[PDB]
Amino acid sequence: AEAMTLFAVACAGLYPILHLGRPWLFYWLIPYPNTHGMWPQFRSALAWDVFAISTYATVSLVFWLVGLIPDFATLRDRAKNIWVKRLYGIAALGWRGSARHWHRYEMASILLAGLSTPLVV
Amino acid sequence: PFTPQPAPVTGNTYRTYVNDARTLLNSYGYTMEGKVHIPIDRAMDLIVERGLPVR
Amino acid sequence: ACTYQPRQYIAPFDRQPEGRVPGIPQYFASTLTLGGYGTGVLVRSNEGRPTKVEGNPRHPASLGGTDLFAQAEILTMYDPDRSTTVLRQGVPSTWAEFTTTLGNALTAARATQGAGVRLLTTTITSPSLAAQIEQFLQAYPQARWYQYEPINRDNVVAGARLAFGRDVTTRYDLSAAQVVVSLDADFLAPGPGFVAYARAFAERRKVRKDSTTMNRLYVVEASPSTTGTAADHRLPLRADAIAAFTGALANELGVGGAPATLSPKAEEFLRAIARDLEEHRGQSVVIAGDQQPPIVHALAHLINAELGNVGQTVFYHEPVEARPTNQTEELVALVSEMAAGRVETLIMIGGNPVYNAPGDLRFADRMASVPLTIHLSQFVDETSARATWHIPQAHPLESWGDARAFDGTASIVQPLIEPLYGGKTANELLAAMLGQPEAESYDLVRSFWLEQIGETGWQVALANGVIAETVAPVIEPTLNEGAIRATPIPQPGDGVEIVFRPDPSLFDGFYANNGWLQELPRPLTKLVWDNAALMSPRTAIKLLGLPFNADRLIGTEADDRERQQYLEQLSKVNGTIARIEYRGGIIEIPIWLLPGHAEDSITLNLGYGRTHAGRVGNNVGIDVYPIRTSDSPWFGAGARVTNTGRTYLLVSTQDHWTLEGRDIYRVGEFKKFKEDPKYIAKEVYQEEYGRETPNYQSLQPGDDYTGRNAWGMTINLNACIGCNACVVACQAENNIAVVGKDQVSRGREMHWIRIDRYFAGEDLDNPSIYMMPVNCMQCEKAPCEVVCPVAATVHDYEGLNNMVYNRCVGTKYCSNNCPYKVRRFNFLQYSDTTTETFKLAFNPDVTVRIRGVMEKCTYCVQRISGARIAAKRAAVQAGQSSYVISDGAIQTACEQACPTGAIVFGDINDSNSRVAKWKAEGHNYGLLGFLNTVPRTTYLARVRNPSEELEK
Amino acid sequence: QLHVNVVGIDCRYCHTSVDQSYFANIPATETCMTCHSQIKTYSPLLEKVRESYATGKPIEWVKVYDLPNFVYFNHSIHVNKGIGCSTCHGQVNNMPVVWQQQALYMGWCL
Amino acid sequence: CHQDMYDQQKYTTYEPSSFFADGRSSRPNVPGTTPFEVVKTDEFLYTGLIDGQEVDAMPFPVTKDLLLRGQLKYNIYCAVCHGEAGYGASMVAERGGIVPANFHQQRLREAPLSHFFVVITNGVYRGDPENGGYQSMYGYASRITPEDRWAIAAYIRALQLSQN
Ligand code: HEC
Ligand code: HEC
Ligand code: HEC
Ligand code: HEC
Ligand code: SF4
Ligand code: SF4
Ligand code: SF4
Ligand code: F3S
Repeated sequence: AEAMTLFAVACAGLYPILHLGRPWLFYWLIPYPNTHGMWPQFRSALAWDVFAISTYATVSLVFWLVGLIPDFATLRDRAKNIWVKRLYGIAALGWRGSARHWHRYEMASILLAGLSTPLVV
Repeated sequence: PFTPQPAPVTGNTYRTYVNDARTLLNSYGYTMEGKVHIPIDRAMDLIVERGLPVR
Repeated sequence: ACTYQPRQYIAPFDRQPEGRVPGIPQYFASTLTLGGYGTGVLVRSNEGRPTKVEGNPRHPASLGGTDLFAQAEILTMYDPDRSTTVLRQGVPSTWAEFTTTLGNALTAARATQGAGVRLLTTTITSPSLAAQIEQFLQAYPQARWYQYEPINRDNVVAGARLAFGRDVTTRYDLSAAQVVVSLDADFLAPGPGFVAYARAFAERRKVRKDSTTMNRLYVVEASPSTTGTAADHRLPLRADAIAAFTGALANELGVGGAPATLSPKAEEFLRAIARDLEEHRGQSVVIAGDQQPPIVHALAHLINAELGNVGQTVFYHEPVEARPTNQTEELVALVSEMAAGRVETLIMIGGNPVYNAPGDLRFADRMASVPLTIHLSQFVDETSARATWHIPQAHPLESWGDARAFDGTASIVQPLIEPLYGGKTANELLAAMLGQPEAESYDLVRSFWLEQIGETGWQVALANGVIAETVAPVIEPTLNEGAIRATPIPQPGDGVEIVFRPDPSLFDGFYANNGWLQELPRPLTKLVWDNAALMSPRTAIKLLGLPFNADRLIGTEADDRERQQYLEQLSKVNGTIARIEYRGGIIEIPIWLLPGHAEDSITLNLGYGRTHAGRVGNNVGIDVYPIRTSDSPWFGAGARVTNTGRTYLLVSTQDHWTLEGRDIYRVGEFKKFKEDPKYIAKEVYQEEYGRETPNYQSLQPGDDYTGRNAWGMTINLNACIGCNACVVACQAENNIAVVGKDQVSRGREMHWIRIDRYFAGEDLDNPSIYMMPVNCMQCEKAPCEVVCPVAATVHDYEGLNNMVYNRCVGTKYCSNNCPYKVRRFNFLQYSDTTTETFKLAFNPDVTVRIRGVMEKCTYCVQRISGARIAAKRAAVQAGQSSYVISDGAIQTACEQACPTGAIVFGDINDSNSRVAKWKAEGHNYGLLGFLNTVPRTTYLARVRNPSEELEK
Repeated sequence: QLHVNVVGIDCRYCHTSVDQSYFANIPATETCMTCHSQIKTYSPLLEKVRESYATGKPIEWVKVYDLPNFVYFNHSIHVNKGIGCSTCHGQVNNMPVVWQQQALYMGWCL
Repeated sequence: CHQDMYDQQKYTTYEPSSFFADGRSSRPNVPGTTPFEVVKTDEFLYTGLIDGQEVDAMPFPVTKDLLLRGQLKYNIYCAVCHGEAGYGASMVAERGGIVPANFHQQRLREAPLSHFFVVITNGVYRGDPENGGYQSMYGYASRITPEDRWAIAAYIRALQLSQN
C-alpha cells in the first residue's frame, strides 16, 4: 500500500508542472533566493499545495525506507551472491537487529505514524 | 572581472580653457583693445533693460 | 546559452529629424475615407511609423471618435499581402515602361477624341482628383467618367431629383430632434456622418437627476441592426413593405400618399408614429435608408417639409459628391459598351469591379473585350489579376491627398511615411494621363490647394485637421408635389425575399484580409471568420422543415425560463446549409438564427467569398454578389430555400443568447425615472431580499484610497449601440494577438473587452436586444489576486489591478476565480513573430505576450503611466511637489474610439471629475455585487422613453 | 574619456533626449561629422563614420546597458528628480571603453 | 536560461530592422509633413529672412529666462569647439586647426541677429561648385529648437556687450 502511495504521489506530482503552460518556471512557487526579491503569495491554495505535496512525498519516502531497513537486512543475509550483498548491506546500514535498537525503532515508527496521519489529512 | 582602472588622462585638458574663460566672464576688468569688461549674469540684465528690436 | 542576453545592437540616425524628440510619439492630422466621404483622424507616429488612429476633435463627423474601419486601417496598411510591384501581365515590370505604354496608347486616343478611353472610379469627393478628371475630360471630349461602388447612395440622389428636381445633400441635426423615425435607415452604423449622428443622439439620451427631456426613436427594419438596439419601439416589417409603410404614414398625417393594407401591429405603429409626430413639429425628423427605393426618400422629404422640420432638424446643402449620379446605371452602360466592343482602353481606380459588380452584368467576361485594362487596387485584387498593367496604390497613411466629409469640409490626407513598397496615388495617375509623368503627389495637391486658400492657409490646414474655407452652402430647394404624388409606390409580394446588407466588419469586402475585422464578433450575431444567411426562428422552422413549434417561444413572465430553455434547444439548428435560389443562382450558404428578423425574409451579408484576397480571409464565407442583381441591389422578390442537410460549422463567441433571470442588465422607464432615479435599484433587491437595500457585509478590510488617485470607469447603457469600435481600439492599442477560426471554435479568443447581446422579453421572436460592454471591472477586493501563487496579479496604489506577464507561470487559476471571465490565456503561441510588417504594427509601449501567460484589461496603463510621469515632471520642474493630474489628461483607447461617448474614465476621488459625477447618479450600479468585489467599472442602468399609446 | 575629460563635450551635446523622453538619444553620424569633417580627417579610425553620412547606412553600436523589454525605463523622470549618471552608469567621463558598472537587477531598482 | 519576453517582436526606438533598406526601424521625416496643431506660418520663427535679407531684429522680446536658456544652449552646443567666452579659444581648435570665429570682431558686431540665426541653422558656407569647397560651421538645425536658436543669438549679443 505504501509503495502505491509513493508511486501515486510521483505520478500526481507531474500535473502541477505539466499543466503550467510555462512549466520550467515551477520553482517560482518555491521561496528561493532570487535576483528580484519576489515571494510566493502564500495566501493562495497552490502555495499550500506545493508545501503539502513536498512534505507528503518526503515523509512517506523516509517512512517507507525506515520500514524497509529490517527487510534490507534480511535480504543481505540471504543474498548469497557477493555483489547482491553490499548493495542491500549499505541499504540496511548494517542493521544488526538487536535490543536498544528495536526500542528506538518502535518509538520512532509510532511518532512517524502519529505525525503522518494529520499530514495526509 | 574586477572593475577596470583606466590610465590617468594626459596633462593637456579643456579644464584650463573653461576656468580661464569663466573667470573672464566675471570680476570685470579691462580688455586689450577696448575699455572695460562686464561680468556675465550682469550684461544680461542690461540686455533686458535696453531691449532688442522686435518685429 | 550564456551571458543572459545576446548583444542587441543599436542603429541610430545619420541626420536627426528636425522636430522629433527620440522616444516621444507625435500626432498628425489626416483623413480616412469609408465610402468616398472623409473622416478626420488624429494618427500617432512613434518613430515615423503609424501605430494608432484616434478621433480629430476639430473635424466634423469625427468629434473625438472613430469607426471600426478607421481603427483597423492600421493593420490594413501593414498587410504583408499588399501589392509591391507593377505587373504588366502578372509579370513584374517598371513604372517607366507603363508610362511609355500609357502615352503611346493615349496618342492613339488623340487621333479620336478619347471615345475608346473609359474611366471607372468609386465615389469621388476629392477636389484635386475631380479637377484633374475634368481637365482630362476637356482634353478628351468623348471620354466618360463612370463611377461606381457596391455601397453607394443612388437611391438618395434619385429621391432628391424626384422631389426637388435637383441634387441636394440632406443633413440631420439630431441634437434638436425629440422624435426621430427611421424607415430602414441604419444611421447608427458606419456611414456618411455616422460619428456625428451617433454623438448627438447619445448626448440626447444621457439622462441625469436634473434631466427633464429624452428623445424617442422609431425604427422600421427588416433585419435588426445597431440602430434597432437603441430604439424604444422596433417594428420587424418586411423589406418590400417599407415603401407602402411610408405611403401609409404620409397618408395618415393628411399629406398626399396611398393607404396600404397592413398588419394590426403595423397599424398601431403607424398610429403612434403619427400621434407623436404632429405634436413635435420642428422637433422631429424622418430618415429614409439608402437601401429604400427613391420614392421613400421623396415622401420623407415631403413629410419633413410639412411638419416644419426643414431648417430646424433637416438641412439641405449643395452636393458634396462631386458628380452625383446613379452609379449602377452607369455600370450597366459601361458593361453594355464593353459587350458591344466599343471600348479600347479601360482605366479603373480601385473599387474591385470584378468582385463588386452584380452577377447579371458579367463584368469578368466583358472585361476581355477591352484590350487594355489598368487598375490601382492597393492589393493584387481579383480584377487586377485579370487585367494588364497593375499599378500598386499607396495606402492613405502613406500618401498625399484630400477628401470631403458629409456637409463638405475638404480635409487633407497627410502622409506619415514614404510608401513602403512604392505605389502611386490616383491624382498621380491622372497627371500621367495628362501628359505629366513623374509628378510628385505632394506638388499636385499643393498646386491645386494653393491659388485658392494661400500658402498660409495650406500651413493652417496641415496644422489642424480641417480647411475653414470649404463648407457646403445652405440652399433652399423647392418641393414638387405632382411628381412625388404620381408614383407607382411598389407593394410587397412574390414570396420569400432576400435582403442584401453590408457586413458589419467587412463592408464591401475590402477589409476581408484584415485580421482584426475578420475576427471581430459581428453585432447581434457574434459570428466570426464566416458568413451566414440570417433568418428569424419562425422563418427557419417554416422553410427548412425543422421539428420545432416556434410558438412555444411566446409566453408571459411565469414561463420565461422555460422559453429560454426552448430557445437554447432551437439554437441547435444553426449551421444547416440552405440552397437559396434567387434569380438563376444557387448560393448554398449555412443559416443562422437571428430572432429580431422579419418573417419570410433572409438577410445575406456582402463581402465574402474572395479568391485573390490575402492569407487572411482567402476563402472565407460564401459570395453573395453573383446572386445580386442590378434591377434590385438591396431587396429580393422570391426565393427557394431548399434545405440540404450537410451541416457546416459556424463559430460564435457567446453561444448563449439569454440571461437566465439574473441582475446583469437593468432597464427602466423615463417617466418613473424622473420622479426617482433610484427606482430600478430599489426593485430587484425587494424581489431578492424583501428590502430596498442589500446590506452586503464583508470580512476583508481592503485599502483606503482617500487622498490618492483612484482610477474608475463608467459605461452608459443608454449610449452603447454595439458598433464594436472599442474592441478594435483595444486590439490596436494593446498588441492583442489574432487567433485562427479553429482556436475561436475551441473558445480561445483573445479580447480584453466584449459586447454581449441578450435577446430578452416576451415572444423571443420579436425580442428587445441588450448590448453591454464588459472588460476588467478592477475589483478593489479582486478574487483573481488571492489565488495566483506567484503573486503575478496584485493591486495598485491607485486601485488598479496589476497583471504582470513575466511573472505568470500560467496556473489558469486566476481565470476560474474571476466572476466575469475577463481574462484570456495564451494557450499556444498566438503573437506573430515572422511577418515583419505585423512586427512594425505593434505598439512599443505594450509588451507582446508569449505562450503561457494571461491577459486582461489594464485601463490602458501605458497612458496612465505617461500622464503620471508627465504630472510629476511638471510638478518638480516648477518646484511645487504637487503631482496633480487633470481630468481629461488620460483617455483610454475604448473611451476615445466610442462615437457615442458611452465610456468615461477618470479619477474617482476627485469629486469634480466626470466619472465622480456619473457614479453619483441613482442608476449607477456594479455587476455581480453579491460577491463583495467592489468593482471600479460600473454601469448606468438603461432608461427607456416609450409612448403611452403603444405601451397601454 | 577623450571626448569628455579631454575635449570637454557635454553629455547633452550627444544624448540630447535624456531629460525629455524615456530614451537617451544615441548620437547620429551628423554630430560626429560636425567635428570630424575637419578634425583627424582621412584617418583609419574614423573610416566607418565617414562611410556613413555619405551612405544612409547606420553605425551598429552594441548596447552595454540592456533591459528585457518588459521593464520600461524612463530617463526623464529620474534626471528631473535629482538622480545623476554617476549613481547609475558610473564615471563614464573616464571610460575609454564603456562597461556596465553593475547588473540591472530588480532589487537594484527596488 | 529563460529568454521569454526579454527580446520581443515589437520594434523599439532604435532597434535595427531588416524590412527596410537602410536597416533602421526609425524613419526619417516626410518632406512637407508637419505635426498636429503646429503651424509654420511665422517666418521669423523658422527663418531669419523677411525678404531674402537680414533684419537685425528678433521675433519676440528678450526675457531674462530667455537669456538664461540661451546661455544654457550656448554652453552645451556652442561653447565647445568655438569658445566658452566667445573668443574662439577651445581645446578643439588646438587639435585639428579648426580656428573658429571670434564673436568680438567688428564684422560680427555689426552683423544682424538673423545672421546669427541662419548661421546656427545652415552653417558658414557650403562647398563652392568650382575649385572645391567645404563646410566649416556645419550648422545645427536638427539639434536645436528655433526658439532656443533665437535665445542663443540673444546670448551672443549679451556676450558681445559683456566684452565692451
Ligand atoms: C560622433 C559620436 C563622434 C565620433 C564617432 C568620434 N568623435 Fe571625436 N574628436 C574630437 C577631437 C578634438 C579629437 C582628438 C583630436 C586629435 O587627437 O588630434 C577627437 C578624436 C576622435 C577619435 C580618435 C582620432 C585619433 O585618435 O586620431 C575618434 C575615433 C573619434 N573622435 C570619434 C572632437 C569631437 C567633437 C567636438 C568637436 C565631437 C562632437 C566628436 N569629436 C564626435 C565624435
Ligand atoms: C557624460 C559623461 C556622458 C554620459 C554619462 C554618457 N555619455 Fe555617451 N555615447 C556616445 C556614443 C557614440 C555612444 C555609443 C558608443 C559606446 O557606447 O561606446 C555612447 C554611449 C553611452 C552609454 C552606453 C550606451 C549603452 O547602450 O549602454 C552611456 C551609459 C553613455 N553614453 C553615457 C557619445 C557621447 C559623446 C560624444 C558625441 C559624449 C560627449 C558623451 N557620449 C557623453 C556621455
Ligand atoms: C566646431 C564644430 C564649432 C561649433 C561647436 C560651433 N561653431 Fe561657430 N564656426 C565654426 C567655424 C570653424 C567657423 C568659421 C567658418 C569660416 O569659414 O571661417 C564658425 C563660424 C561661426 C560664426 C561666424 C559666421 C560668419 O558668417 O562669419 C558664428 C556667428 C558662429 N560660428 C556661431 C556659433 C554658434 C551660435 C554656435 C553654437 C550653435 C557655434 N558657432 C558652434 C565652428 C563651430
Ligand atoms: C538609474 C537611473 C538612470 C539615470 C539617472 C540615467 N541613466 Fe541612462 N540608463 C539607465 C538604464 C536602466 C538604461 C538601460 C535602458 C534600456 O536598456 O532600455 C540606461 C541606458 C542609457 C543609454 C543607452 C540609450 C538608452 O536610451 O537606453 C544612454 C546613452 C544613457 N543611459 C546615458 C545616460 C545619460 C546621458 C544620463 C543623464 C545623466 C543618464 N543615462 C541617466 C539608468 C539611468
Ligand atoms: S461602448 Fe463600444 S460598442 Fe458600445 S457604443 Fe461605445 S464603442 Fe460602440
Ligand atoms: S474583473 Fe476579473 S480580472 Fe478584473 S479585477 Fe475583477 S476578478 Fe480580477
Ligand atoms: S481601458 Fe484600455 S485595455 Fe481596458 S478595454 Fe478599454 S482600451 Fe482595452
Ligand atoms: S493564476 Fe497567476 S500565474 Fe498567471 S495564470 Fe493567473 S496570473
